[PDB]
Amino acid sequence: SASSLALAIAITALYSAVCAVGLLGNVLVMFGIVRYTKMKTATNIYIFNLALADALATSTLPFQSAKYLMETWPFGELLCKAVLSIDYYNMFTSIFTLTMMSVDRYIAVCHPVKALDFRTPAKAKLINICIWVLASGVGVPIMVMAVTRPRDGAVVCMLQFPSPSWYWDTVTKICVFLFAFVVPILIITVCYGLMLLRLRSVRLLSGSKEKDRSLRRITRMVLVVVGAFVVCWAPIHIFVIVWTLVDIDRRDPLVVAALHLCIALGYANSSLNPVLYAFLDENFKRCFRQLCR
Amino acid sequence: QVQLQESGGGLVQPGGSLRLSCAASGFTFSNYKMNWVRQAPGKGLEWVSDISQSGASISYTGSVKGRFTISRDNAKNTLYLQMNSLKPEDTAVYYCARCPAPFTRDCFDVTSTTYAYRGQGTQVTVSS
Amino acid sequence: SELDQLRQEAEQLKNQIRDARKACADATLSQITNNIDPVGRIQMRTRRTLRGHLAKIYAMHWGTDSRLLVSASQDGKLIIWDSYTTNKVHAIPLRSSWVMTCAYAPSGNYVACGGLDNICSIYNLKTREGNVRVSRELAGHTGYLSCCRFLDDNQIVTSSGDTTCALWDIETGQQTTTFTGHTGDVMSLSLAPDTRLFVSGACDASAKLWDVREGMCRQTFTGHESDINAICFFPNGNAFATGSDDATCRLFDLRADQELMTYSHDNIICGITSVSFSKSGRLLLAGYDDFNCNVWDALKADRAGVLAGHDNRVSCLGVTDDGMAVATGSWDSFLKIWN
Amino acid sequence: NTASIAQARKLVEQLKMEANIDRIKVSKAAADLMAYCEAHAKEDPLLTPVPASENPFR
Amino acid sequence: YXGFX
Amino acid sequence: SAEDKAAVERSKMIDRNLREDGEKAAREVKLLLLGADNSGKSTIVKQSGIFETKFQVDKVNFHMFDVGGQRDERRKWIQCFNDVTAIIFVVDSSDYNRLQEALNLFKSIWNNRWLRTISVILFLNKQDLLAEKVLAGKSKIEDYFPEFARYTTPEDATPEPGEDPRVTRAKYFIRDEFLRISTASGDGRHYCYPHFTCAVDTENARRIFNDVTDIIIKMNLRDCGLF
Repeated sequence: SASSLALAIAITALYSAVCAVGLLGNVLVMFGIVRYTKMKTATNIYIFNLALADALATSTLPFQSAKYLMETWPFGELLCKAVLSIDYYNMFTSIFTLTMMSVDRYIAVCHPVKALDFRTPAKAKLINICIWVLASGVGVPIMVMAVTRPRDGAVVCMLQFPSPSWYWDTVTKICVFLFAFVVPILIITVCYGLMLLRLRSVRLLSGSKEKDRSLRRITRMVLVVVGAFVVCWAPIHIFVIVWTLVDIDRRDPLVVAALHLCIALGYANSSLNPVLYAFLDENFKRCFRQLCR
Repeated sequence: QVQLQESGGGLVQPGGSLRLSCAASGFTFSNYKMNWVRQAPGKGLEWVSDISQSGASISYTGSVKGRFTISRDNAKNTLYLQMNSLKPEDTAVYYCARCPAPFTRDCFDVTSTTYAYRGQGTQVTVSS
Repeated sequence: SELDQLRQEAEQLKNQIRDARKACADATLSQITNNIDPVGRIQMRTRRTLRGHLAKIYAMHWGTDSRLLVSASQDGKLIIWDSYTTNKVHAIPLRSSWVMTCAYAPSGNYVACGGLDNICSIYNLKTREGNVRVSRELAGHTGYLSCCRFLDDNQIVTSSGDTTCALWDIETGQQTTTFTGHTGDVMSLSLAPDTRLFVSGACDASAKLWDVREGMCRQTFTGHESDINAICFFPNGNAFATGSDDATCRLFDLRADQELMTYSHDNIICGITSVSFSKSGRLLLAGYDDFNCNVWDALKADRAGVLAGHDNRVSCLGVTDDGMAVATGSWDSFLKIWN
Repeated sequence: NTASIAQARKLVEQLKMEANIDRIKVSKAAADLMAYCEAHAKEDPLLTPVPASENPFR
Repeated sequence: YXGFX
Repeated sequence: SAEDKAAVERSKMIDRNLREDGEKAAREVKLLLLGADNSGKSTIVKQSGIFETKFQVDKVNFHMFDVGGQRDERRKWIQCFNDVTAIIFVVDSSDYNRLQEALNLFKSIWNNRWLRTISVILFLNKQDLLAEKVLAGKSKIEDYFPEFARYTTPEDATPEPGEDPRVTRAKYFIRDEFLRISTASGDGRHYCYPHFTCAVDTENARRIFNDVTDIIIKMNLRDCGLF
């Protein structure tokens, strides 16, 4: 169809734009961290691990965009196991690193004497190792259960759940909704919210309107971090709830365009994390001004 | 050899005027913030005035504000203190004190007892 | 009267000394060494990064074996390192953490430290039990301990912020000699290779050459503008360099009794914390407050190289006796080895 | 005072002990430092870089 | 996420 | 390679002990106590060479170092205190003749390049002596600070109950004399926390804890890059 081909190349360009921004932005963050910043704080380790998870997450976007154009999986079962596991595994490692930086800034502000112990760079690597190990409890069963099946004359890269397959698929979708959206958004909002409530008393800068300006900058930075997580991950998570619980058409061009837009939104969080965490990093701005002057 | 030589002090009437000069040698005069300090009889060393390296940032102690004018000529390497409307409590040995480090805003130890970048001072006596 | 008379006599004597120095100043060291070739571009690289200090490092001294080195940092620890393998040989907890100096004995059996406690602590490295203990505490300075250097296992010259130096007997714990004459805080001392003389640079913009045995100040060297934080003999013992807060290093000669060379550049506005010569003395390595070290051609006053490998204030610098390497310890809690 | 006069007398005595030293010419001292520098330049590892076999920090 | 159902 | 492995094991044991002692040290809050002889700096928290006072507030341990046994020249030894959490600057606010000396010392601390990242807890001590000096009227601040004649009490001033307004204007004038220097340079890296105190005050350790808490919050914000 003429409308279907225009919709296909629009979604592919949407996947390509998010992947190009996500790959270039995260590698540039990792290049600046390794060469210039040298990973000497706990926060610098967190941003590097966040950018590593985000770059690996956006690496599956060429595979998914080629799957939508060809309406099949042309990469074989071994790549169907690697790419789909990397999709789930790097979703968790990135979001848990997003969650942990909310905790890390909460510890930095609300428990400051306890932050001189807990926020050492040595404990940051241990926590980041624990993040990438705890997400292997999802990534590895996902890697086992990923199969290629013939479907409508084409090959689909899907998950072969144990019997009953309808039950274990819904349980996995609930566990992804709970432990990668709901539990992270509860921790991030509480940690940043308690941090902001403490920061309303912290004498950031001398003078009334110098202090309120810096406090507003942190509050706006919190709101764009929390707001980007909501508008990128809730649309894909509610859509999976709508796909599971509501008998939608599942073949409407409007529905599949609304689906892939929600998928590209979930990867746009990985694209925006260089902006919200490294472009807005005041240490990195100091390093950027030091490089320029 | 860092040398500060003060002159222009002497016996002056109350309400009179005096101009202190200090010839500076052995250092780049324009690189250092300069000080005028007092040693009153029976008291300690008291800071009086400071002029910045360029000559823009000037401050005085409050007992001499409106009465004393610090200035510097970096070409002649000379520090001046114009002491107008002199009071008997201004009777002191006045010392020119160089700040210890160049290109600094802080100025440490210029009122210390055995500070080295300070001249031998000149006696200003304000009595009738 | 009497005071004024003594002061004008002192000014007459300073004029006589200055005129004698001008009389012996027939040429400058720049003119005599104008025809020799430059040393090139000296590019030292970090070979070992000594990690383990957890506060800013204030001092270091190489041992005479040119392998072991002692470092003093304000985490309350003296660390003695095997520079070849980055192995820590000793960690000595200090009673006072505010340490500003350390020294390694030529025999290797003892180390020293000191600082705001006004006490030179001598630690024995060769105890029968095998643990480093306080062998002696040298109280008697009424100011902070800024530099110390062993002459042997029984005598040590210390410099202090009470404007004095002192030659101490370690066995009796007593100042055998007190070196007075400085009017500012004595920041550094350097022993001569024969250990018969020592120069000390102070906060009076002056360095003094003292006789260790006769006990008086033989010579006074001026020319610096600000506090001399650093001093080191030339390896022949007939000259020495000074690093100061006026952003200049100055090479003085003992037998000429005046400054031979100024090592400065207009883009350098920060003070020098540490100076040390190379084994031939051709390279004068100086640690600065702009977080870098400069290798100067000591005969031509040209910056031969830049040891830009420290994220904070370079507080100490030392060259091995065999000349193989330079250790720079800084306020970023790291020591780095260079050759 | 008295302590200031004693300090000035000690300074005068030290300046007298410093004015009566034998000072050589600066050209002679410069030539001596140059002769020491080029007399020991081959055994300066920081001036003439040694091979990595002879360097313990290789 | 979401691309594989 | 048997004594080499023994040396490596000894160095790793030394590394373990150094890491443990450095974690203990990282839990200890280092403070630099500075002030003149008349300031009453020894009686602030009420708990040779350099002297150390150890106190604890809310399980946080503070080591406050009063540097005695040194000469009056401090431009070198004070560089030892680059890495302290705060400098506690105690000022005899009643001694009008030495308030300018205290202001010059505060200015030299605030603008020193090795002290421009360290926040200052300002204790304007002897507020009772300042109050009894102001109420007597014999000694005038205008004889030592003419701008006090043009000074008004700020709207943000919080006076004590039963405090005379001239006493309030005097104490807040001395506070603003120090805060003009504090706000003149180094905005963002370090802050000045003024506190009015007597010698009978027992809440100075709590004030130090609150200020140090603010300082550590801001340093952790800079470590996070939020500020």
